[PDB]
Amino acid sequence: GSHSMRYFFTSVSRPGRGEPRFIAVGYVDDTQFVRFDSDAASQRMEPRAPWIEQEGPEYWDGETRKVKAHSQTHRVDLGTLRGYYNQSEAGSHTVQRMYGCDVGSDWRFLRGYHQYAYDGKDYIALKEDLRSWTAADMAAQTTKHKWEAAHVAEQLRAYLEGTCVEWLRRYLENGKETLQRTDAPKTHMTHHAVSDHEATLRCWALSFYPAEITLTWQRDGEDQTQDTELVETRPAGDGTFQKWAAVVVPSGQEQRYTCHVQHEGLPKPLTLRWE
Amino acid sequence: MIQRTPKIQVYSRHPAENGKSNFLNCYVSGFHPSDIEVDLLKNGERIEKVEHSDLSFSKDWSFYLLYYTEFTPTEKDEYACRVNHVTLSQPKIVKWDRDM
Amino acid sequence: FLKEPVHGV
Repeated sequence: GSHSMRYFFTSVSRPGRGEPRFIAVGYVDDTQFVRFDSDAASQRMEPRAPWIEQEGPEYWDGETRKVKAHSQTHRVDLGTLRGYYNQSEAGSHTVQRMYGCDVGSDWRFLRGYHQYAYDGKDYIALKEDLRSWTAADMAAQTTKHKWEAAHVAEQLRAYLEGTCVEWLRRYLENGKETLQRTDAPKTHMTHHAVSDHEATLRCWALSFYPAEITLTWQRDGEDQTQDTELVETRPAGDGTFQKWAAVVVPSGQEQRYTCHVQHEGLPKPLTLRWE
Repeated sequence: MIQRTPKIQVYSRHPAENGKSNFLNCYVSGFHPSDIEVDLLKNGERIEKVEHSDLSFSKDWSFYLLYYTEFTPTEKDEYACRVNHVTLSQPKIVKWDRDM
Repeated sequence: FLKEPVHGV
């Protein structure tokens, strides 16, 4: 499989209610391993996965150092964008940043990213070539110049192509039991009569990891993408994910519908049918 | 300012079995901004011991969170999720359905 | 493992 390490940062200003809020979370694939919350008591990077709890005091020390470094950078960022967009100082604004790296099945660098948004819209982002920026508006363009002169892409390239993949790998081995485990989907189907001439057919895909999955309904082998309810893949809170696909079916016709399940955990895609 | 409305999923961690303890979940996703009020109810009453995941976001920048609480499903009891966000005129209420 | 340093906008 392909693996990823990602950092999610969220900064939200609170006009007259104190310092801006700063939340940071960090994931390895579909597992969250650490967090930082500007309102938490500790004021340090906390572990959110059992396999990072093993890290020594220096790691926590250094990640807590970096994490509030980021935090400060985001407390200043709220103010610059405000000036850039000529915004009142009365209203709350949101900044969002995301960076990380992807590795292939060989555990080798595949792609590196660094994205930034202001009030839910793309602000500035690092291209796949790690040498050029996508500025959205002129304000983003002033940021682009500034990051060009400070040679930030070069610095970020070394990070995503190196220390990122390097520590991703370490995490992978360190948490081998739950990071390198691929749980196939526990699948099952339900039949609910809606009226005397119709009935709901529900395909279930429970306790799987990773999150990726293809839950499809087909009638007479042809896909029913237009008339199927499909819920977004949701967390079960036990490290696994759940999902379902539902199709309303004319009673006496359950047998021509077939649910299809595609997941890394299965050697072969499942085809279930009501019967 | 962009304002995307929250998707709301109400479900149990494991299949519901009257008598057996579980976790009642309320998944909220795809919203913006991140200010959101989320509660789990039991027969209309607010479930006090409720926790939530740390705030994160998707590719498109919208936020998602997990609210959860330990619970023992019963034949009788009704659970729901009550959610409030700028994009909603009033609190949306979604009832648990063992099958949903 | 977080990245350092981080430049403002």
